[PDB]
Amino acid sequence: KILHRLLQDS
Amino acid sequence: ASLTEIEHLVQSVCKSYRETCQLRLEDLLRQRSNIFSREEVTGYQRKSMWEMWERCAHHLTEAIQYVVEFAKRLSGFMELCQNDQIVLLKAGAMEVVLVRMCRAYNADNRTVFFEGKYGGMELFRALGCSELISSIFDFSHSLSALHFSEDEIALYTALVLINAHRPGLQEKRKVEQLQYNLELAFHHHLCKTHRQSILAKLPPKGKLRSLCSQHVERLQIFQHLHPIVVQAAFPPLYKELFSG
Ligand SMILES: Nc1cccc2cc(O)cnc12
Ligand code: NA
Repeated sequence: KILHRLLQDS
Repeated sequence: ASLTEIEHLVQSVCKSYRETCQLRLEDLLRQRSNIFSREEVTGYQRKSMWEMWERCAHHLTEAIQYVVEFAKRLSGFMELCQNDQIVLLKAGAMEVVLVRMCRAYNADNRTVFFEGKYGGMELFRALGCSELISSIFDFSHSLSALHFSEDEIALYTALVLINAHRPGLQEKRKVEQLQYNLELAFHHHLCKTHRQSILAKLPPKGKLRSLCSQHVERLQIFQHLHPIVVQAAFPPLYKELFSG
């Protein structure tokens, strides 16, 4: 959940 | 890849690293004489096991967040599929933090910069993981002895992260090419700077893995003793990486 969000955050 | 290209990669990795430092090296050196008093150390030792675990998990999560940003800025990482990105960060984030930690370690007096001051390993006694703490201190002592430059840490940590042997990688050949390019960037820079003497002095294969496994083992003991503390007060990213 968290890791996916950090990687998608631009 | 060619010579100008390899140097372009060296410059890029070093910039990516400098932009994603949580702590400035100059700030860490300038804080060396700011050491916790016997009263402050005692204060840390008097803290409950759960209170100390939560503070350390939060500080580790913050350090991991900077490692995530380093990965995103690392040339070739955002080009890998999301599965491979997650695999590389789940296996490598903690290993990168363990390497970055040698900068906050003062080998002259065996102290670490923690929560505004420098303190010895006795600071962490309330955690109940003395073996793990002393191993991370010994590891930090060993890297500090190498006199790592910021550029060397940048190149070395880029290689800690881009590891093609990680179980679960789908585009293994793509990670292998990115790894070989970073290896050339790393070795070219050491050659250029007359620092190839450090290659033989670098941590053995399995040492970072051993520290990460011990961290996960100690967290599992702690979780067994205080499950509500982990569930309710541990950061979501920390639980995602280390709990399950
Ligand atoms: N190098 C290190 C080893 C162990 C603990 C640490 C805590 C810190 O806050 C900074 N560095 C550390
Ligand atoms: Na150091």
